[PDB]
Amino acid sequence: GNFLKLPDTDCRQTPPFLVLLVTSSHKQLAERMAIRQTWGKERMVKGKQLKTFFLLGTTSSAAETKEVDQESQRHGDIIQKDFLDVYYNLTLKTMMGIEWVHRFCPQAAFVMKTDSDMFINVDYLTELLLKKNRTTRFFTGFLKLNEFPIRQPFSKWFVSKSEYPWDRYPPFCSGTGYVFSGDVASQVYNVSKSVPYIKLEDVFVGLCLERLNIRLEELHSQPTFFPGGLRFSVCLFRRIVACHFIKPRTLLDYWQALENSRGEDCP
Ligand SMILES: CC(=O)N[C@@H]1[C@@H](O[C@@H]2O[C@H](CO)[C@@H](O)[C@H](O)[C@H]2NC(C)=O)[C@@H](O)[C@@H](CO)O[C@H]1O
Ligand SMILES: *[C@@H]1O[C@H](CO)[C@@H](O[C@@H]2O[C@H](CO)[C@@H](O)[C@H](O)[C@H]2NC(C)=O)[C@H](O)[C@H]1NC(C)=O
Ligand SMILES: O=c1ccn([C@@H]2O[C@H](COP(=O)(O)OP(=O)(O)O)[C@@H](O)[C@H]2O)c(=O)[nH]1
Ligand SMILES: *[C@@H]1O[C@H](CO[C@H]2O[C@@H](C)[C@@H](O)[C@@H](O)[C@@H]2O)[C@@H](O)[C@H](O)[C@H]1NC(C)=O
Ligand SMILES: [Mn+2]
Repeated sequence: GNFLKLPDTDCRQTPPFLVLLVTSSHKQLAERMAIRQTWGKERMVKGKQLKTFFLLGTTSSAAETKEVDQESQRHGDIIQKDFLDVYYNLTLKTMMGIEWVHRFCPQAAFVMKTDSDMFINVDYLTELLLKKNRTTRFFTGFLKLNEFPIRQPFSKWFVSKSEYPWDRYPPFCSGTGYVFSGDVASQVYNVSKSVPYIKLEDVFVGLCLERLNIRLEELHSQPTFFPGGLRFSVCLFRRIVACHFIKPRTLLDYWQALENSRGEDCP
């Protein structure tokens, strides 16, 4: 599969319950370290195995190349393929992660693709997953159902009519963080080359899911995914799965708050 870097794991021996695939550019070492020290820390969560890997492509920069080589050597948690790691190549990065699950970890019960500027509550996510009784053809997150392509030319998410010629996007979930049953990875990988490419990764996955007839589902009766970010509170963060707009310093502070208050009660 032309993988330059592969994590040392055997999902056949110990099938992980939840695999986290984290998107980050080469320069965001601070983000990756904050994640490795917080929600990315591997552990058993109610007796279920959590694994964490970082998706990276390549860069022309020789300095960044060497630092990332040393990072893979020291941590062994990087999935890499030879593609120019840039904002408009995020679809390739996501498809790399899905490919990895298909080729090396089809046994994962659940997989979460996430960004780096995020807070993830794996404890609460694990709890809501064990209650969903949804183990196949499952896909959830912040549902985006009647989205219109952004035609504002200088917008970060701008797509021309050539890049995406229709008025509305298919159903999809925010790329900030989304979760799917491990089987979905093999199906998406299979249909990927037959689906119209788009540079927005979360839309593309939505295209694949629609071609597969996989319907999006809300994970819980209450919102748990917050692409818009949130006012922080220990009690709120104990009852959510994901929150965006969180920088590394802020992530460490929030993790410390949750540890400092662990064993207090909440309304
Ligand atoms: C922060 C936010 O919610 N932004 C809204 C935006 O969401 C983006 O839509 C893109 C497709 O147009 C998608 O590829 C991005 O991943 C997604 N961003 C996030 C953070 O989820 C759209 O909903 C537009 C529609 O007007 O509104 C934005 O403000
Ligand atoms: C996404 O990554 C691919 C693969 O690295 C890029 O394609 C290469 O781009 C370089 C530009 O210097 C060319 O020399 C190669 O011939 C290209 N090869 C392939 C495999 O197509 C592509 O440009 C990247 N996309 C973006 C948006 O930059
Ligand atoms: O070359 C790049 C640029 C960005 N990202 C990651 O992709 C996600 C989207 O980037 P950003 O946070 O800027 O996007 P937005 O939230 O605006 O969609 C983040 O996790 C970035 O770390 C990446 O892996 N490679
Ligand atoms: C998830 O299942 C829980 C376990 O019990 C049920 O098992 C199913 C097979 C069901 O048909 C009954 O046999 C049992 O009640 C159940 O307690 C939860 O309510 C289920 N949750 C959801 C999301 O429906
Ligand atoms: Mn972000």
